[PDB]
Amino acid sequence: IPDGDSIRRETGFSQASLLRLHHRFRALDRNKKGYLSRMDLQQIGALAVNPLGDRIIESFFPDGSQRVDFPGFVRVLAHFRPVEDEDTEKPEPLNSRRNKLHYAFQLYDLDRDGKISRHEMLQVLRLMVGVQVTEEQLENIADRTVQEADEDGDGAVSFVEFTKSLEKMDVEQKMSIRILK
Amino acid sequence: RSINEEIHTQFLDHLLTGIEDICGH
Ligand SMILES: [Y+3]
Ligand SMILES: [Y+3]
Repeated sequence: IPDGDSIRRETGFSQASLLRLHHRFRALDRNKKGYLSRMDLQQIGALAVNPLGDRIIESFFPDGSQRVDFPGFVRVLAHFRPVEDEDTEKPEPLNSRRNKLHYAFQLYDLDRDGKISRHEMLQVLRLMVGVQVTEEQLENIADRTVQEADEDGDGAVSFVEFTKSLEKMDVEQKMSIRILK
Repeated sequence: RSINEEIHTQFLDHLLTGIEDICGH
């Protein structure tokens, strides 16, 4: 029996959904003060080994906050809420393609300047490259990568050129929380 | 299968996983 009224409203989560969440959020909460800290979330072992774990972690904290209210915890997970036919049949749900892309985009563009520099791409790359790759091959890839996606030649990737680069991508699905269903 | 598609694929993949792990199994 939480504030899951206007919450189930902003995230479009089904009753039992927020329940499995609140329950899950309850488990993540250690000292139990109705909030989470990088501390609490970093306890998720699997996430730690996740090359994006830290960026995912930080995404749960706005501008400078250091704690996540339950509604904030869900505000994020809401982006990965599976899309229902009713969602597409009204305010834009946090799980729309546009918002899923924005979320992913915000993980590349750390300085939140609106564009993905060659460096911001290079950092993401060094995170996901099994075989030891020369810092040069990377610069080359990060380069080519931004190069290919860069349309207005400003050297960086705007959200639109980002969106554009994924038009043939099944983003909806590649970003929908399976388990929840 | 452009370079982007590949990078982003792995990215969204590592992303979803982390998220699902935040939700727990
Ligand atoms: Y940037
Ligand atoms: Y650009």
